[PDB]
Amino acid sequence: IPVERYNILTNPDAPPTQIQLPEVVDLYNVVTRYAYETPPITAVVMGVP
Amino acid sequence: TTDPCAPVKAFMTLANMMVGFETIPMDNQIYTQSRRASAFSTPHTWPRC
Repeated sequence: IPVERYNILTNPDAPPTQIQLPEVVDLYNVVTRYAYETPPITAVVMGVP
Repeated sequence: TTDPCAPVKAFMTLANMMVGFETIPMDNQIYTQSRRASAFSTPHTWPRC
């Protein structure tokens, strides 16, 4: 199993956000995940008068 | 009514009716004297004049 991919799991000294982009693709990293919403502008700013 | 800003609405209703005949100074250049008195519902919208 390629240890050079799984850097975050096989190296205890590695920080969690640590990638090497040209050489390998690492197959396992931290990824962020959002929960933003995109409502319509006519529903977020009103202009009721 | 028990809203925290009744007198600013009481003033700006007459100012809205009065625009074109009497004027008042302001703080910025974004807003105009014919801004509706519904919109003055939070104390950061009180006029310095």
